Amino acid sequence: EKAIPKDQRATTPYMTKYERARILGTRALQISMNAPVFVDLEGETDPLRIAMKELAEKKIPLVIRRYLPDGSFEDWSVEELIVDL
Amino acid sequence: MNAPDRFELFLLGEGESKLKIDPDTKAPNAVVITFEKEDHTLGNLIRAELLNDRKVLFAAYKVEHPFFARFKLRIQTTEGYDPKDALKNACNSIINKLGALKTNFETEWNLQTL
Amino acid sequence: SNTLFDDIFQVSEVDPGRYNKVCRIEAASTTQDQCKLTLDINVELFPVAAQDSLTVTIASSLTRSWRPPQAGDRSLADDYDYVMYGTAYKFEEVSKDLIAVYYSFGGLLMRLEGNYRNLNNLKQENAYLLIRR
Amino acid sequence: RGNLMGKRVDFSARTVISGDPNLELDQVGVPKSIAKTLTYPEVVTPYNIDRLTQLVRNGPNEHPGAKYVIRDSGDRIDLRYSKRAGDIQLQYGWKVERHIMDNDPVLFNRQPSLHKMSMMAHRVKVIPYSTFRLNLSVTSPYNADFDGDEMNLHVPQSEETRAELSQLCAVPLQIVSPQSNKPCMGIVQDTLCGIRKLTLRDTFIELDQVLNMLYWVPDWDGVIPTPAIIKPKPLWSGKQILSVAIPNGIHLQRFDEGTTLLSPKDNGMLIIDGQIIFGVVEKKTVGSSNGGLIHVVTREKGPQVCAKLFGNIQKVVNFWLLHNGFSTGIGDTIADGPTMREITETIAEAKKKVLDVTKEAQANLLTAKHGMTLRESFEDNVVRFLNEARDKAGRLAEVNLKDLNNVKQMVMAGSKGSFINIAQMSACVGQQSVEGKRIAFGFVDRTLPHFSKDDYSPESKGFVENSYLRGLTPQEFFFHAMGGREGLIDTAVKTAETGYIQRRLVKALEDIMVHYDNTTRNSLGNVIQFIYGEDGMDAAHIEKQSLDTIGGSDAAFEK
Amino acid sequence: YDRKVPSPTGEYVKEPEWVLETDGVNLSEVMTVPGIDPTRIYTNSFIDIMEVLGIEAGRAALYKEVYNVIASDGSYVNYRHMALLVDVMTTQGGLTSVTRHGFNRSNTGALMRCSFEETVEILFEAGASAELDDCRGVSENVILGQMAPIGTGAFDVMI
Amino acid sequence: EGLVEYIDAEEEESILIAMQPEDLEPAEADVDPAKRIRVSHHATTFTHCEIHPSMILGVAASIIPFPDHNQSPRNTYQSAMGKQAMGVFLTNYNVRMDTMANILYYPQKPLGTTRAMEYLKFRELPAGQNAIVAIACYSGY
Amino acid sequence: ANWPLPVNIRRIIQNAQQTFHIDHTKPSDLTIKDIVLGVKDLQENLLVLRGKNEIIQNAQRDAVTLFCCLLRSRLATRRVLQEYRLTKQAFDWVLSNIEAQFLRSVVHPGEMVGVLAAQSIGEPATQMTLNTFHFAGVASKKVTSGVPRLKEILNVAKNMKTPSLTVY
Amino acid sequence: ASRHGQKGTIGITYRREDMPFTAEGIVPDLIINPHAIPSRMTVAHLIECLLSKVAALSGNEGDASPFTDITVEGISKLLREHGYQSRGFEVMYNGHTGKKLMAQIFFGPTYYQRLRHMVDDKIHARARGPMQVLTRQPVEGRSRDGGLRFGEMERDCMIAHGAASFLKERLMEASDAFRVHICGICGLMTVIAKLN
Amino acid sequence: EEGPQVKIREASKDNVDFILSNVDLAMANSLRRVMIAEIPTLAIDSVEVETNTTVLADEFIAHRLGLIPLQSMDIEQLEYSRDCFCEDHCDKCSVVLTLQAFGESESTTNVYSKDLVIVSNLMGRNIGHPIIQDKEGNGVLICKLRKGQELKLTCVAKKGIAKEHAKWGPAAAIEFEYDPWNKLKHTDYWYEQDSAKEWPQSKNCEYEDPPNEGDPFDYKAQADTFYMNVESVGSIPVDQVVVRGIDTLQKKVASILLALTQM
Amino acid sequence: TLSHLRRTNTPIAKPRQLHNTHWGLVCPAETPEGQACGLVKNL
Amino acid sequence: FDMGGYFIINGSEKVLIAQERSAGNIVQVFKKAAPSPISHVAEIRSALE
Amino acid sequence: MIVPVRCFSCGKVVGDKWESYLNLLQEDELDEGTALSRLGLKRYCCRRMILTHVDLIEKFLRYNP
DNA sequence: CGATCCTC
RNA sequence: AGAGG
Ligand SMILES: Nc1nc2c(ncn2[C@@H]2O[C@H](COP(=O)(O)OP(=O)(O)OP(=O)(O)O)[C@@H](O)[C@H]2O)c(=O)[nH]1
Ligand SMILES: [Mg+2]
Ligand SMILES: [Zn+2]
Ligand SMILES: [Zn+2]
Ligand SMILES: [Zn+2]
Repeated sequence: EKAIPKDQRATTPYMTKYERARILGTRALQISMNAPVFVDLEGETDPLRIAMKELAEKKIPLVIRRYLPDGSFEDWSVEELIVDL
Repeated sequence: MNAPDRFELFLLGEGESKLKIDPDTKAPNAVVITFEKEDHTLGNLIRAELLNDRKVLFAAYKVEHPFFARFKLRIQTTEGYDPKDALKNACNSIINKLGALKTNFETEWNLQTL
Repeated sequence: SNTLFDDIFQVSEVDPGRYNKVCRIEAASTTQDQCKLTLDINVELFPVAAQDSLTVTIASSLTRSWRPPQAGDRSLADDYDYVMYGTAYKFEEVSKDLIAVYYSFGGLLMRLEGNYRNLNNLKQENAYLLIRR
Repeated sequence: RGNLMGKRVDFSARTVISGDPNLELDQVGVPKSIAKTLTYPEVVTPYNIDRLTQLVRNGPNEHPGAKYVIRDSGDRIDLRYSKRAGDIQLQYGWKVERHIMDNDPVLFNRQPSLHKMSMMAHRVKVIPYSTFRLNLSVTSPYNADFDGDEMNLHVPQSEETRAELSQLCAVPLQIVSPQSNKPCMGIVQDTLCGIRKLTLRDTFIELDQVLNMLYWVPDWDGVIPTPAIIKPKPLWSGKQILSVAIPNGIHLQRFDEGTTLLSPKDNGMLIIDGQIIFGVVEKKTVGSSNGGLIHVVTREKGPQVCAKLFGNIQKVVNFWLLHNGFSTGIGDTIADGPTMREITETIAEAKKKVLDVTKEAQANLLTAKHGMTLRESFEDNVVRFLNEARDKAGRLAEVNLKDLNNVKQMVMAGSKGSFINIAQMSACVGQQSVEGKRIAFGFVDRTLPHFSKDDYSPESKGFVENSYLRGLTPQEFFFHAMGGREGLIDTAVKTAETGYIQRRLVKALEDIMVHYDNTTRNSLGNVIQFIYGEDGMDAAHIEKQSLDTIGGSDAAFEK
Repeated sequence: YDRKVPSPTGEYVKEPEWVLETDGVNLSEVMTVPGIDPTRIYTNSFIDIMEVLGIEAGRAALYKEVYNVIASDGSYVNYRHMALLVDVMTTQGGLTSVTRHGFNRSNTGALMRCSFEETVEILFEAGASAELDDCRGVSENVILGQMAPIGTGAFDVMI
Repeated sequence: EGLVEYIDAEEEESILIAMQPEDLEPAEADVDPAKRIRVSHHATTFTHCEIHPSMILGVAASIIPFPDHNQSPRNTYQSAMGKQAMGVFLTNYNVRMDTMANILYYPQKPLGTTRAMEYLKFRELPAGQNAIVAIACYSGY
Repeated sequence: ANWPLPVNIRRIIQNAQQTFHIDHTKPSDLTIKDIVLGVKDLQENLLVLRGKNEIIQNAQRDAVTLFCCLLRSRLATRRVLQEYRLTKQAFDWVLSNIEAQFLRSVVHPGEMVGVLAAQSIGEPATQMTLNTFHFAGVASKKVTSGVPRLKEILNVAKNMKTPSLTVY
Repeated sequence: ASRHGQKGTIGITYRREDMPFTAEGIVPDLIINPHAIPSRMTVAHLIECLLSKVAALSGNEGDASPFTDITVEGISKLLREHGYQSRGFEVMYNGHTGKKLMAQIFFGPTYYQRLRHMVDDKIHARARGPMQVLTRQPVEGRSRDGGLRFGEMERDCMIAHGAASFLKERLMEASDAFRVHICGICGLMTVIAKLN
Repeated sequence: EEGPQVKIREASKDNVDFILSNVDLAMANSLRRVMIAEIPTLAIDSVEVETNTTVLADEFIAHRLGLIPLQSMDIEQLEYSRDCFCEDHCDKCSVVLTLQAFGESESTTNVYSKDLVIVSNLMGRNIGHPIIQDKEGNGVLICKLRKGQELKLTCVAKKGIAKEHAKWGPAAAIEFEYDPWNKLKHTDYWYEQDSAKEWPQSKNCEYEDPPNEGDPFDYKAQADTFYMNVESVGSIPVDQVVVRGIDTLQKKVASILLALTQM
Repeated sequence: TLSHLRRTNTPIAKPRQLHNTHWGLVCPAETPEGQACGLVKNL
Repeated sequence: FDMGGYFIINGSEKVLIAQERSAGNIVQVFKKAAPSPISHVAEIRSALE
Repeated sequence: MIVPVRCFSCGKVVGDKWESYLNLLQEDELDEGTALSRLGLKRYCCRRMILTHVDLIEKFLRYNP
């Protein structure tokens, strides 16, 4: 409880701009604080640019707890969420 | 208060070199020379002359921002013609034209009375 | 490629519609009883008066970066006096057998009417206009 | 109100703003001194360490430098005084408060902050001189001019805070307004005026300039286009080199009034594969229009691509115009000898029309229709006849203006001014009003002591026959001043009033947000809308498009 | 008045019509008058509409009016914005004001209401009525100095 | 000598004023088209005349060239503005010890003056300079 | 006719024409089946809401009622063929482009519409000039406008200034 | 500012060479834009210029007095007597390129005023700094190195953008912030925390 | 002789009116620019104020002194103090002028450029002597003193170009016109009725043949023949303004030729 | 200065408005913007 | 060029700003609005100069 | 304050010209227009420089200190 | 009982 | 309270 199951989840399969921006921020923070990089940083040194690469490569190990107005939620991994924008 | 020194218009700084010759990214046999501590006096003069050269495919200058006294010159030449050469040729032509002018004006001046 | 059209036209009207270097020309074929022509001409470069006989040719040769003429031995497909370069943009069929072509020579427009604009005038960035005498 | 909702903040700056045709849309020119004050806490990583030691070396007075080194515990080493300021042996995990450098995200704002667009993330570009420099095409969302306006600048202190700006508040993102589902930034002033001037059929340019214009575009392919004219002199049209600034795959169609497809008046618009085929480029195309080039370039290519577009358009048009030149003088308000005689004639017949209606009114003849006073009707008539006069006189002037007339030129481009300005400046100023009615009898039965009692004539009750060129008479002058005053008075009212309306509206809706079920709900979780805007669509992603099944005849539908 | 009404051919036509304009409102009584279109009848007094035809018509009229001001100026604001405002006043059963009387009297958290007007007294009745603030509102977080449940923090991030 | 009289707004109510000594009252029976239109002095029962219609203005407006050729509010703005301008405020400026004193290095008398400026001592103590100005689209700066 | 909707279809068509270098003097490769069933299928894919249930399914159906009218009015057989002169390759991409753009056009949970709406009405409010009467020419149509009316509206002013019945 | 409600700041300085020039070699001191003319509707500005040009040339003061019979025609007439084009226009040359300009510039003398509130008296920037005694918030005014107000109106813009963490940092990290001890029972700041 | 051709119409100590035929726009223009800026001259660059009891401010006076024109004849024989090996200034790189004035007379005492006095060793160079063209032989009126009023100052005059400060300008105004008939159609005359009637005919029109009504537009034509008038302040003589103008341009082009060689 | 010594202040049925009666008495142009617009007069 | 007309108080130059008021002993009549039971009202703000 | 050395717009030394100008009017009974021309002040930028100049220094020297 | 932003 | 948008 409360947790909605993985099957039967009506929220967008797509990641919101707000999700993306927060994910990019949280990751850029970790990168900038000497935490490990999960992708080949070929030529890059910018913590945001690195988080962006990590996102594009879907090697970002973070999950979004989507709250609904009743209090229930839906957990979606950065790996699963479609990144159109 | 935030205004830079007027000598910065004509005086080269530390690390600063006059010409910075870079190979053009897109076009073949084209080059891009950044002229430091120079303006329209030199830009428009070299550019106009480079055009008189039949083996010059393209020649155009620009001063990206007024605050800074520097200009960019892009030159393209025919196969086997190095632009650095088309530049030195253009430069030498200017010198010669100027020589004659100096001489001719000087001659004329010596003929006048007042 | 080679020519795609050639005909001698007769100037109906010449209009400087609030323009002082450009003029819209109204022309008709000396041979064809239906073949029309409406064209914008730089009347400062090629002054055109009334009922002047004009050879109008549409070609596709003499993408690649422009090199200045600056070669005497360079010979272009003209002994002509006025040459333009444009793009095809519309092909309105003016009912039954009559077809019109739309060319824009850098915003100087052209409209040529007829029948035989067939396997010659296609939707092409290729378009050379050539005027004679 | 002022200590919790709002508060005075650290890492902020302010100064006079100035225009910059050489800065990118999304940039902001920051004075070296200001850059030298505001810092960002950067953590030492091996990725940065070399830049960071050199920055600590430059110290607090040479620009790309720093002000403080923070380490273990959290102690601040002050680089401006510390004896080891030139010693400093950096360690990872340590922080270096570095000078705000080029390309950092910053929040740039103009007060009052009535829009989400009054607040925008900008790319820093450190510059000499004391003003905040900005791209002219960002003027409008800010409602800025350079007459002395000052702007505020805030610096993010966190890696996650910089992302919020660069990923949500960024200027290119802001291009298409959700407010009016259309873009909120376009080609304004010189560039707008010049783009029209450059795009005419008559406007032809040559090799020397063409080559410079081409090199001026940064995204330039490096391929000289074939001149529209190959004959005596290779000559490029204005339309041509400007299509170099327009990216490929850009298709735009308009059809103004006369517009055929053979566009006789050079009106309307046709751009195919990002090459202008016909039609003069002005406000309708290049402004902040709904079906404009900007809305298209943003939607098609992207915000960052469109933001770059403003730059290229400006660079070309500006350079072209800088060399072409454009002015405006007293001669531009002067209209024909015969035109003047005809404007005078127009006012004279209105003068008669009014006098006849007056003579009629005084004979107890005119019968006012149901609902209004015999006198109420009289004034509608007079005031109508008198507006007709001004408007007709003005249209007479506008018509007499040449295509070389610098005022007509600006109006045509849509860069500055309207008809009314031509009308008031050259033909006739017009009837002045206070509280809806024409100038009232402040003096007993007269408007001024220079008149007789009970005088209802155009002149007596504030009708300005003269244009600003002609000059106003003292009566006209004073009457105009009375009308003028009303403007200034309500301007004061309206701006004070609307500001309160805004705070109320904001406070009343603040907490309404779209939830993860598309439901528009408040803080209490109450439903306001079941789908946002009845469709669950974002306002920026919406445009006017014709529903082809609704109109026309049944026969026309059938066909 | 001019009207766009479809012709027998199908195409819409400018068929002009006679319309009466009044000074003063008695909607209740004028719609029961013969020779009129009770379907079409209108008043700028959206509050009368509210009372005579119900809250939904009230909303419709309230929008029709708000829109009218925006378009009067010559400007345009996307439907949804005005639709949102109009709906806010509406969803309540009656018309809630955009002043300290209307929305500032509502069931909302004590700290977001003291942010607007009547600051001190809103907090005084909060202590008297023994109010409990949820702290999910914008203003509450703004006062508390915490990450508000706004866009960026409207969801939680986990590993 | 009773050739002039002092009139208040109350007495103003009972009188008839001509705007010009000339143009408002000589005789009646070609024209200059460039000149402004002036309504025919149909009322001829004058008790007074205006010393000069320009006298309707006060200090700040009296500094403006051709206010009669300007849109009503631009005249209001310039009035407030000229009070934010620099120059010789007094001759003894460097004998006084006042907070904030801004004096123009080389102030010059405007090439275009009003007749009212004679009394306002403007040419004696000026606020600007006669700049050579061009109305032009140049660098777009 | 013209109403603000997401997905500028006109452009997609124009784009497909240029991308696939559309030959207006050639017979296409589609079937009545391809077009008719294609649009019918595209309709099902235009998602706003995602609930498996009937309440949310109707909510979805309602939300796209208008957009589908456009979609169908624009992409009907006759038009797709004689007007657009599209090909199966070109047409399929149009269907993917519409779906994509539509999905992008959707609102993001977190979008603070409260502030947005308020500011979106509030900023244009400040831009209002000489507001007494501008909706008048005679004297009969002289009703309170601009900021004073907007104030009456927002205050839900019991005592109006220009109460008016318009009787049809 | 000119004597016509035409205030504006310097945008840039150009030295004599870079300026456009008359064939006499006259050059501007100032370059005002044609766009700030049609809307503002300040015709006297244009008349002033014409009047002043005739005044400088003839060496006679310009009568700019209001209710006069001085006509633009009369002035225009005199300027031509001085061999310049009647309406104040002048053929001008680009200082960079040397080429003529397709436009003839309306150029002559105009009385311009220097106004107080110059850039450097306004330029202000603040990193960390002095905090108020009661509020514990950054001080006011540049004189004491004060913090610029990030008001509620600005707060609203940030809410609109949905930048929750920025808005949090702007009201905490930057400006205010404080650590208080509270009771898990009464919830009031009673806790007499004897740290260390 | 070969390329560019000069024809002096008029010449005096202060002005040179000449035609410059067989030249391109860029050269004519680049020469006008180099005359304005780039030619070095000598001007007051540092003022030590020992005494000032005048109504004028120290820096207001210091400013004017900078603007006084000084003999810049032998200016290439003087070093830029930045290239000089001294500590600050010397005689190889600077000229020291002195000014001492006291209102001895009851009548207002005038302080002229004539009143400046060299204290530097000029080592026989025509340098630093204030340029005096005033018939009364006073030169510039620097200052006015009453009775008690004293002014005691020392100024170091240094080498420089106008491109740094407009005081180092040897020229002032260069008249410049090409094609007085607009045959080139390089401009577009604004008009009410007739361009020819409304625009005054140029003084150089008699130096060129009119376009001949019914003649086609010469598209191929390029501008070559520039009617110029170089004026001088007097620091350097007119002949030098143009000669040194040419020379400086040569020098700066020659440095580019040379910069390609170090590369 | 002269302007400041000729200022009028009006404290508190349309005082802001330029009344007919002001002719020749108070300056029609001179008045501050917003705040005391039409309340602060000049003779 | 000084015009006087100001005061010098503790070295500071003070201007007494002319203050606008309605003249007393003046008989003005006012039509009173729709809710009041009095149609019109005749006032005199009497004083002793 | 006192006759500017050199014209702002053009640079032509106007410094030496003032005493000469006043004298030209006072003694030679000339008018400003001829007086400016007689001193070689041809361009209007040079003309405004002397014509428009107000010499405040004369009033300033009148103060004893 | 509230009445736009900024500083001094 | 003085002024700046
Ligand atoms: N949108 C728009 N506004 C214009 C245009 N022309 C003038 N304005 C506005 O007209 C008004 C007058 O110009 P300003 O005198 O500079 O107004 P201001 O800078 O706010 O100074 P104040 O008069 O004290 O309010 C301002 O609101 C300008 O933005 C135009 O073409 N478009
Ligand atoms: Mg402003
Ligand atoms: Zn407790
Ligand atoms: Zn030395
Ligand atoms: Zn000069």
